[PDB]
Amino acid sequence: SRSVWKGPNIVPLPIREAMTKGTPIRTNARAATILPQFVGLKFQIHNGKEYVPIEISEDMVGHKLGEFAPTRKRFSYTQT
Amino acid sequence: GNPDILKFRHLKTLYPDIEFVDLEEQYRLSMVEAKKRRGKGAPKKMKK
Amino acid sequence: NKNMEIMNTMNDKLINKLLYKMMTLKLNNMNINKIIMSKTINQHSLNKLN
Amino acid sequence: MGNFRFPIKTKLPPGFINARILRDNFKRQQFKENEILVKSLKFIARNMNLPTKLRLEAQLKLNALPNYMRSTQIKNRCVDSGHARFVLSDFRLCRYQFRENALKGNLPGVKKGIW
Amino acid sequence: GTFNNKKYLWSNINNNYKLNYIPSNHNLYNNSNINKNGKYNIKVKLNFI
RNA sequence: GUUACAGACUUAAGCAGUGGAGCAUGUUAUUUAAUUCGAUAAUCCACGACUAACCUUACCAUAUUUUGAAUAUUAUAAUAAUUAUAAUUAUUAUAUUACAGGCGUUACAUUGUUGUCUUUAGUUCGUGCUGCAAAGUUUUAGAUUAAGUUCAUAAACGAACAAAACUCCAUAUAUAUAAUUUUAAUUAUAUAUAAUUUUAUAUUAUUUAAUAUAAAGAAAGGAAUUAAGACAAAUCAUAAUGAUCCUUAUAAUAUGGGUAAUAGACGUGCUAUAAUAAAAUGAUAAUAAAAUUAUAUAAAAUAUAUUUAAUUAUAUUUAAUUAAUAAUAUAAAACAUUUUAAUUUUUAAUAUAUUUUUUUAUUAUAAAUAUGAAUUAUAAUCUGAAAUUCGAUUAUAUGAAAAAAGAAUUGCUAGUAAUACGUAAAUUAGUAUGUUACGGUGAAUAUUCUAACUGUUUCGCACUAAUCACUCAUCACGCGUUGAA
Ligand SMILES: [Mg+2]
Ligand SMILES: [Mg+2]
Ligand SMILES: [Mg+2]
Ligand SMILES: [Mg+2]
Ligand SMILES: [Mg+2]
Ligand SMILES: [Mg+2]
Ligand SMILES: [Mg+2]
Ligand SMILES: [Mg+2]
Ligand SMILES: [Mg+2]
Ligand SMILES: [Mg+2]
Ligand SMILES: [Mg+2]
Ligand SMILES: [Mg+2]
Ligand SMILES: [Mg+2]
Ligand SMILES: [Mg+2]
Ligand SMILES: [Mg+2]
Ligand SMILES: [Mg+2]
Ligand SMILES: [Mg+2]
Ligand SMILES: [Mg+2]
Ligand SMILES: [Mg+2]
Ligand SMILES: [Mg+2]
Ligand SMILES: [Mg+2]
Ligand SMILES: [Mg+2]
Ligand SMILES: [Mg+2]
Ligand SMILES: [Mg+2]
Ligand SMILES: [Mg+2]
Ligand SMILES: [Mg+2]
Ligand SMILES: [Mg+2]
Ligand SMILES: [Mg+2]
Ligand SMILES: [Mg+2]
Ligand SMILES: [Mg+2]
Ligand SMILES: [Mg+2]
Ligand SMILES: [Mg+2]
Repeated sequence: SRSVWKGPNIVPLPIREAMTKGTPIRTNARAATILPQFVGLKFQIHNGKEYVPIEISEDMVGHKLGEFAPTRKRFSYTQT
Repeated sequence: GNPDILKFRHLKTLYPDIEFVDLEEQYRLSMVEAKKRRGKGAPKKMKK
Repeated sequence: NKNMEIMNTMNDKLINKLLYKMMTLKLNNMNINKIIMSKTINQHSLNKLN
Repeated sequence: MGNFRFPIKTKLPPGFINARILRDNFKRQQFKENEILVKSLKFIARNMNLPTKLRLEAQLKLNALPNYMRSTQIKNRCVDSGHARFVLSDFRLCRYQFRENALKGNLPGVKKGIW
Repeated sequence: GTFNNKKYLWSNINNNYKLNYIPSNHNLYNNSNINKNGKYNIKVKLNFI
């Protein structure tokens, strides 16, 4: 849910256990909005191929998790 | 569609007297038999 | 209602196949008399199908 | 499991069966089954007046609903073939397949567009 | 024989087209049985004056 | 890599474009875990695909299914319907093999279908006749037509698939029907009739045929149809089938990612580069058509953006109608007033006056804008369960390039092109710069020279799976034979 009313996007996670004991949260959500309730929790967000380790700072609070796991590789040209 | 529609199976149920022939099925069976004969039959399925 | 009409024409098409299947008989695995049939024509009056 | 592809035992549609068709049909059936419930959950979620905790719970429930409850997941296949491109709704058929049927006279009132 | 109709050529009766592409008098059809070698079919087309 | 003519959007005029700019979209290449697969000269490149968020999808990562979607065979058991506590059947369950399944590979195995030659005029068959015959004539002297199309002449006379015609749209007229509140009778729709127009006077060439004139008529288009053969043209990804390969995997399900990656390149489009052209406004609402609305169309009106209100965009809530009745929807260009930088080709202070929405005088007013809308920042809204990769709006800012475009190149002869003229639907939950359709306003030009490409034709032909034809010699590899010595 983008629109301010109805928001924000929420997904079920193993949050409380992570908060108690530093066990990273392997998310395959990528469309869950980051919340104030998880800043300083270690997330392992899916990238299509491999799960990506991220520590959620206070600057990330508005954004989605998938925004920090870049799916495509950085393009180059083989100059032949 | 309507999943309960008459099939060839039923055309034996409704009219046992008439020995019907499903042609496509028969053809398939003949093909299978031919495959078996010439060593191109399906391999036996694993169970485990 | 065009949905209903579509459903009816589907049914008709399915019945045609069934009829085709029926048309071929067997006689104790001796003779297989294949009765040829035309494509069916389905007449949908308000009262009755024919 | 082994005995069926999907959780619920649904019937096969008559005539042309295909894997994709099978998948779609089942999905449609599940949508039909759980249509009212989904609507109710949506209503509970998108409510300014109701308690917020309840709306959150409803939203969570909606999120947790499976692939086969989703209306958006349904895709209109061809019924004669199993194609899913240029599928005309007025005769649930693919473009080429529709044309083939039309020229034969299978369609109830369709004919060549001469002007 | 022939596939033109001469009843329409010199009289008040006009030809009409079935599904706007088959002259009424014509009737075309095919049926495709599978062989040992593969698929084949058999077009038939009659005229009927 | 030949001869001769004839043809048309072929060329020539003409009108508008492409090629430069930015964006869109397809393709290429390269990248990538995957960028699914095909189309790739004319006859690919908004093509298959009339909408890639998930799905669709076929691709990839990680998980997990193994008789699975079917049909049949063989057994145990359970429930329900029917009969008069038993039985008959139908199903389900657990298994049991044959298998099922495969968008895996080959349209150089096929089907069907399609593209191009092609609305081009060719393609053949009888009986007769000619030639020992394969064959030829018919199927063409010469002309003509859009045309194996009629003339004519001819050992021919007929006949077929093509051409034409019947067909559809549109037109004119007549009849019927519609209690002229479903009204638009200025209509709609069934049935006819109508033209491939007719007649006559003359002027050129030989009874006719082109020009002109006249009188009679509403009489003038578009669509579908694209033969035989060929291109081993396209499709095994609409679908089906042959052969072949996979069967705990090349079959099946879920979660995410990808198909949207970006050096250069190539098509198609869209928007532009301002005054024979852009913007504000226009409620006794200037003027259309065609089509959609029970997987809906959404009117009026309230609220917010926004001090009036209108406009535009959302929200609120559903009036009406599943439709000649209501809604989508007051069509838009047009036409009219106003404004418009480049432009000291204007403004504003004074006077000035029979140009007063204005004039004159004297003072001051000193290469991208008040063009364009790419790119980006923030805030909202919409659809959906979900908008990060990856959707659509609105607002406040941001305001690149671009100064009518090199060689070259595309479409179009009339209701056509053109149009800063708008309208609709198909595909959607949601998004069209695409597609398919509708009307509105409406032109300019014109045939003689040459390239090509279709017809038919001249001459040639050692080709006949027919020029991707056939074919010549050395050199290289083996096995003979016969010379020289
Ligand atoms: Mg869908
Ligand atoms: Mg030109
Ligand atoms: Mg360029
Ligand atoms: Mg350009
Ligand atoms: Mg591709
Ligand atoms: Mg190919
Ligand atoms: Mg195109
Ligand atoms: Mg998926
Ligand atoms: Mg696969
Ligand atoms: Mg098989
Ligand atoms: Mg073919
Ligand atoms: Mg000839
Ligand atoms: Mg001949
Ligand atoms: Mg009236
Ligand atoms: Mg014709
Ligand atoms: Mg042909
Ligand atoms: Mg081929
Ligand atoms: Mg080929
Ligand atoms: Mg095959
Ligand atoms: Mg393939
Ligand atoms: Mg298939
Ligand atoms: Mg698999
Ligand atoms: Mg693409
Ligand atoms: Mg301008
Ligand atoms: Mg108006
Ligand atoms: Mg309104
Ligand atoms: Mg109305
Ligand atoms: Mg501007
Ligand atoms: Mg510049
Ligand atoms: Mg503009
Ligand atoms: Mg127009
Ligand atoms: Mg010719």
